[PDB]
Amino acid sequence: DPPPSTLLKDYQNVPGIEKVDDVVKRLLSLEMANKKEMLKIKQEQFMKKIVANPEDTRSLEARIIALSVKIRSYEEHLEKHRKDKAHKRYLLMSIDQRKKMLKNLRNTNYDVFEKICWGLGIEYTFPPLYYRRAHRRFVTKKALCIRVFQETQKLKKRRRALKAAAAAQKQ
Amino acid sequence: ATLNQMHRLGPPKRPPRKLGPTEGRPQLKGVVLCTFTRK
Amino acid sequence: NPWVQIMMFKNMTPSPFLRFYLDSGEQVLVDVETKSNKEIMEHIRKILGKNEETLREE
Amino acid sequence: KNVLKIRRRKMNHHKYRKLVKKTRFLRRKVQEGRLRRKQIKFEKDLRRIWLKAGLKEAPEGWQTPKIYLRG
Amino acid sequence: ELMAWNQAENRRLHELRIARLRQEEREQEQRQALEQARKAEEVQAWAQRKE
Amino acid sequence: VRSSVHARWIVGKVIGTKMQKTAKVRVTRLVLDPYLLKYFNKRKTYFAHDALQQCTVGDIVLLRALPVPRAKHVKHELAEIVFKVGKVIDPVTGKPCAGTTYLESPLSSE
RNA sequence: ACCACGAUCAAAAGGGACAAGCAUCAAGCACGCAGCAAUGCAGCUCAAAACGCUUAGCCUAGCCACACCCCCACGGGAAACAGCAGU
RNA sequence: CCCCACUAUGCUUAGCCCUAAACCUCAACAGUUAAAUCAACAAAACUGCUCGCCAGAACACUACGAGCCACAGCUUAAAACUCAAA
Ligand SMILES: [K+]
Ligand SMILES: [K+]
Ligand SMILES: [Mg+2]
Ligand SMILES: [Mg+2]
Ligand SMILES: [Mg+2]
Ligand SMILES: [Mg+2]
Ligand SMILES: [Mg+2]
Ligand SMILES: [Mg+2]
Ligand SMILES: [Mg+2]
Ligand SMILES: [Mg+2]
Ligand SMILES: [Mg+2]
Ligand SMILES: [Mg+2]
Ligand SMILES: [Mg+2]
Ligand SMILES: [Mg+2]
Ligand SMILES: [Mg+2]
Ligand SMILES: [Mg+2]
Ligand SMILES: [Mg+2]
Ligand SMILES: [Mg+2]
Ligand SMILES: [Mg+2]
Repeated sequence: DPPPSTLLKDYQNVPGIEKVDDVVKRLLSLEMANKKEMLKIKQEQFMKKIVANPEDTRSLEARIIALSVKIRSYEEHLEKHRKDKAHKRYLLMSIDQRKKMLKNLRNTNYDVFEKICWGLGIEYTFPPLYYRRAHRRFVTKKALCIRVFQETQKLKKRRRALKAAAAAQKQ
Repeated sequence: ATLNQMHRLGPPKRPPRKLGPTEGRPQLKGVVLCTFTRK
Repeated sequence: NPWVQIMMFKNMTPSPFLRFYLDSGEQVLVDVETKSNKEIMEHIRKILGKNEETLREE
Repeated sequence: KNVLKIRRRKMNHHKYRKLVKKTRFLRRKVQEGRLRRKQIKFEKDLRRIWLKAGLKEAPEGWQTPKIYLRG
Repeated sequence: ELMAWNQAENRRLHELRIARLRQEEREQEQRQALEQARKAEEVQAWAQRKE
Repeated sequence: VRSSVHARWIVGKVIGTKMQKTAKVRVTRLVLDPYLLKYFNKRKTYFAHDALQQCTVGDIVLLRALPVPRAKHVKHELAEIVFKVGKVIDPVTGKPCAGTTYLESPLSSE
């Protein structure tokens, strides 16, 4: 998070803000503001770090950054409010809308899609093809079918050596 | 339904016609077991 | 042309165009921006369509 | 509208709940037997797999779990 | 001959595209000039209010 | 020029790259619904040989039939990447684009 | 007739296409790929219906399948009209 | 049904259960008020597009199968016999 001494986004570019009394600097810093003011500073840092034009807020890049800051705020909220079903819904929906943005950014501008993922620390994942309940009977059979495959592979290799050994003896 | 829905469902699957007491046959041979009257 | 694959792509480029792939390996790009649908049909008929004589014989 | 369709369903549901209450001990014995057959049918399904793959016994260290018991 | 005629029709459409794009840049610049002026006034006003 | 493979030239979208030197390509064709007389997309999967492993999931590729299949399901090879995913070059102008917008103006090189 | 680097006809093999009902058949369980090989990778099919069950000769200048049964027919059960007439 | 007393329960914490006439029984998005306004009633009549759902009554918020922390449960959900109606 930005330091508490950080000035608000509105007062950072006023002339003479560095020569005012320390008390005035405390009153115009993040320490004396609500968390939403800290999130505006985080959004500004990500913009300059990632997007080519930090002033264009309507580009697909800026929206992914704006939404990514909201997602981190919900995650921090839900860390303290674990039974808040309203904000848990907002988190899951926001994650689903960022994936829809990242998909559309990957399809249109891959070089920018790569910078957005590196800058925000997002690991893009392709959706699974089939969403279906892995119930007990399925999770047990699939495990057995993988074990049976693994054992058949081992037996097939022990049928390569014995055949190889016998062939050498003939010579 | 929408055209996409009609295409996805396909033509309506008409249930196979049921067979009555004769099992789809015009007549059947039978052996009488008992006679009686019904109201 | 039931055996000719036709595939559509939306909003992938700034302008609309047709591209034909021929058996030889040749590719025919047809720019259609500003053209009416009737002009597009007449254009591809001229460059890649069978003439009326070839069809009469068949 | 009248509630005549609801009333038919009302009585059907009432009589069903009462029947289940009257026979809840027989139904519990039947349910237990079905779960046993269900478990056996599941074990056979897995045994068919390794047998059709050429193995003679279950994969080393494999124990088929009981996936239908309340525990 | 038809493949060459098609390439020539595309080149013709390209010159019309370049002419159309030049007229759109001049219009974009005019608008972009006003928005910067307006946006500069809003900043100076917003900056004065904050100062 | 002869080949035993039915589909000689097909365009499709790469939907899988998990096989070595093989791209899984979804090819869609228009098929007429006889009752509705409306065309609906019908998709089929083709494995295409990709020697250089240059195909990315989501890019449009052109497949060429091989003279004879090289594997049970590999009957085609990658002939050309038509539209690289997120890196499309406009064929009409030759300039890079991001959707319906140019990334470099056609007026740059006149 | 023979040779036909041909035509006609048409197997095997390779590619594609090709019935109906049931989704209370929803997962299949090795179903993939690369490599000269060694071997390596862990993949392949599927709610756009895989897998499964049931039903049915079919798209009729005709075609397919079967030819007592064990899909096959070395072998075995056994001793054969689903050729015509006939019982 | 009326009167009195009192418990589970209504509360909190931690986990389950996943059902309502959960109905404003009127789906989402976009659009219209002109033509034929329009079965009746209700909350005037419609267009575009899309998804979901429906196809006589009853059997049946049932049986069986399957899934589920559910074990007198929930969801999904038939058929036979019967009727000329509902
Ligand atoms: K036979
Ligand atoms: K209501
Ligand atoms: Mg009333
Ligand atoms: Mg009743
Ligand atoms: Mg053949
Ligand atoms: Mg059932
Ligand atoms: Mg039959
Ligand atoms: Mg016989
Ligand atoms: Mg035989
Ligand atoms: Mg005879
Ligand atoms: Mg109490
Ligand atoms: Mg209270
Ligand atoms: Mg309510
Ligand atoms: Mg409702
Ligand atoms: Mg909806
Ligand atoms: Mg009914
Ligand atoms: Mg109920
Ligand atoms: Mg029930
Ligand atoms: Mg049950």
